[PDB]
Amino acid sequence: NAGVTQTPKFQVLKTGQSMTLQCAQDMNHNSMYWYRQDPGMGLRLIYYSASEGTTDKGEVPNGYNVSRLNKREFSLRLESAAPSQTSVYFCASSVWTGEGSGELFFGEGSRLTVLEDLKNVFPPEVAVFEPSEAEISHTQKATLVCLATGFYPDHVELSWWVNGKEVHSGVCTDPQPLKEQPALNDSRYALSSRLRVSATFWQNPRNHFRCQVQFYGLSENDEWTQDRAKPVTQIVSAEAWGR
Amino acid sequence: IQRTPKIQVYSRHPAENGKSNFLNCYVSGFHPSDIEVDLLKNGERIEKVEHSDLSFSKDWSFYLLYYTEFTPTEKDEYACRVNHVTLSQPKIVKWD
Amino acid sequence: GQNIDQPTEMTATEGAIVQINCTYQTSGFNGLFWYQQHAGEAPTFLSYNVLDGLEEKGRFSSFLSRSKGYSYLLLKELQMKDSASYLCAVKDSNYQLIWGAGTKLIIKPDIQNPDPAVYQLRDSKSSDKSVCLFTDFDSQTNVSQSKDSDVYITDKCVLDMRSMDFKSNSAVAWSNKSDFACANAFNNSIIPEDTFFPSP
Amino acid sequence: MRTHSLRYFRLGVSDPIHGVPEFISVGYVDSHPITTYDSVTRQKEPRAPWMAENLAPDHWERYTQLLRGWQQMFKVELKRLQRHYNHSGSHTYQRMIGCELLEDGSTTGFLQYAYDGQDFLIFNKDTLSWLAVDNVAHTIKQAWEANQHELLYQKNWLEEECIAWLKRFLEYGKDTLQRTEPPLVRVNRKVTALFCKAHGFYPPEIYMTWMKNGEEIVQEIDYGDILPSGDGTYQAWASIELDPQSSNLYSCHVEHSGVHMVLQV
Ligand SMILES: *Cc1c(O)ccc2ccccc12
Ligand SMILES: [Cl-]
Ligand SMILES: [Cl-]
Ligand code: NA
Repeated sequence: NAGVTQTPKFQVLKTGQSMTLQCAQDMNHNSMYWYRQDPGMGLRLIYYSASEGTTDKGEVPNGYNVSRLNKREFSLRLESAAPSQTSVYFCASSVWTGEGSGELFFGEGSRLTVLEDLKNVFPPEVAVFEPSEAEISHTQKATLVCLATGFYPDHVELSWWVNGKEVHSGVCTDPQPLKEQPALNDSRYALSSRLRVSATFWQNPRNHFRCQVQFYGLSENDEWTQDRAKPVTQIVSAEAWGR
Repeated sequence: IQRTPKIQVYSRHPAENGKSNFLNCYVSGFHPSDIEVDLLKNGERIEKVEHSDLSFSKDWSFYLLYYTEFTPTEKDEYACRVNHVTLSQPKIVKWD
Repeated sequence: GQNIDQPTEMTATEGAIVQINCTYQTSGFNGLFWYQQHAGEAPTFLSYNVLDGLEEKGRFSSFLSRSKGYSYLLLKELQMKDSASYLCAVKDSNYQLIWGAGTKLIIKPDIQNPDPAVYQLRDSKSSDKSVCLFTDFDSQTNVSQSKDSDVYITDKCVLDMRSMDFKSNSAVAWSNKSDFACANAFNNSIIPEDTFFPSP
Repeated sequence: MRTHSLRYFRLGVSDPIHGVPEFISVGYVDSHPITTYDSVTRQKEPRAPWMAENLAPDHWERYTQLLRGWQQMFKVELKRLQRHYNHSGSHTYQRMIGCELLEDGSTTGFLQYAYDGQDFLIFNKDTLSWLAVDNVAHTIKQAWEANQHELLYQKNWLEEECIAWLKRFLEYGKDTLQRTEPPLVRVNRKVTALFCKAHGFYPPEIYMTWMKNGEEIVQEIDYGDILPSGDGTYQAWASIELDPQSSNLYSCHVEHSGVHMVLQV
């Protein structure tokens, strides 16, 4: 009942590194596909599997390979990662191939960034800014702002937590990060989010607010040689209390 | 419903003694598809015999053409022998 | 299997109607699909057309003319949740999918009581940044990027306070420069004449 | 141009004897095989040289993958039918799809299935429905008809795609398919019957009949099959029995490719 499950959601790779993406579907479908999605163009088929026991190239097979491991699973292999393979990868399935009007069912996607060097990988700095009293007095509302800045690559999930529970109502997070230096190709990124609540809610001294950013970065096996701390996968947060 | 094969034996060209020709056995209208076909010269099986791939008719039955190169003589009698699940023993159909 | 075209982006207002066009030149034709894809999410199937005409599903309709090689996806009574990319795809003679590059649909919220203002948020103990919030402006207002390299300005974001059935636009600006003042943060933007600037 | 047709057949067998394919698929333009696939080779291959010469390897590679999928789907469908019929042993499932382009420019299109060699389901692309011959077919009809889109897809494929393929292949095979070899026709005598015999002709479509005193006698005429001679041409015959008690003017009439001939006996 999960539909199409693909992993990992994010991955950083060094040029030349190997990577396998996993995909499973529990819909008892026969046909499976791997796509890449890049800015400014349509989805491009990498490899596909019309049925269990057969696979073939799509439009852009070079630098990849696949295994239709069984009816449920279709893995994508990057044997030697290249920066051009920086992309968002989508697994999909359909009941059959070349039979009628059947649609595709898509996985959640996998964001890959491939770098020559991992020395430009940085976690976000996270800071929370308490609402303006002028806003409170003028509108009877109170907007908190969270800033996550200086991170690279763009592999983050920001969330707000109010009194220990994640919230979505009253939240707006930029859909796209800001390049802190638009001209540089590997510019670090900034991301802002707002949480707006009633002045009454802000003014309860026992309400607690937290901005949390999950960063997906390096793991144990990734080599690190820089003077600064190794930018591993991590959660960085900042908080505020009502006043 | 199983359908017994129709069996027709004929030469490619109007036969004339001493002139090279092809002997055909056209087996058609049968169902299901498994079938066995031999061409016979004087009652004995001919070794160099060719056939088309299994073919499909609109009425869902099947057909095949079996043939061999030969030179008809006055004395030699030719036949086509066919076996199929609808036949309790092989059916032999003589040329002419 | 050769070419699909759809506009890169479209912007319409909440409550209104938008027609998203898709033209195709393909080797043969076995149907045209539309998919919705929210930012950061999977595409999901919306519609299929293969004969000529208009097909309706809820607030969405999809039209096809095979002879003109043309389809549109029609969205009525637009809501904020309709903000998404819409992908056109055609199956060619060999049942291969040809994908359009997608149309990004941006929805302008209908702001009932605009109250544009630029507020100064409180400094954080743990940060050298000053932070300014441009908020509650009408949707016709555009926020432009900073032209000072040490000032950062995000684009406008629509938030929804569901419990108050209240939506509002805002953009954030920040810097750690001694200069920086909220009074000047957005002056590279065209902002409303009556924008409220509370005193320092 | 005279009438031409494109037809694609599938055969599935549920418990095939040793070595015999469980699945075979063959296409035809008129009487000519053009493509083949089966579960043993697992490869799509041309069956006419003018198909091989005009379709690049990526065509064959792609239809190889498509047919491997269609093979599995056919197996699943047959398994479902044989279960619902509560049938043991080996049974067959067939499909035929295709279209005709008539001389006058009009078109036809058809899609139908068979179980054990008998009509099972027949598509009507004008009413967008399936005709079911029995209750097993009726269950399948209900399932297939539940998705209107699938019916629309087949109508489009039969009316637009099929005709476009046909025209494409007609041009590829022009020198074969659009040629004419007129028949050589003779009358033999052999209760004595008159035999009218034709051979050497292409296309295979030919009309042969006997007239008596200028009137047709269809009930008393025996018609032979149109048979392949093995060299790309065809042969056929028709016979009647002579009245030993009264003379009559008999004549053999042959029509082939827009030309009529009469052999007065
Ligand atoms: C098998 C095959 C090939 O090769 C060409 C065109 C087709 C059209 C319909 C079905 C099968 C086909
Ligand atoms: Cl087929
Ligand atoms: Cl075509
Ligand atoms: Na490859």
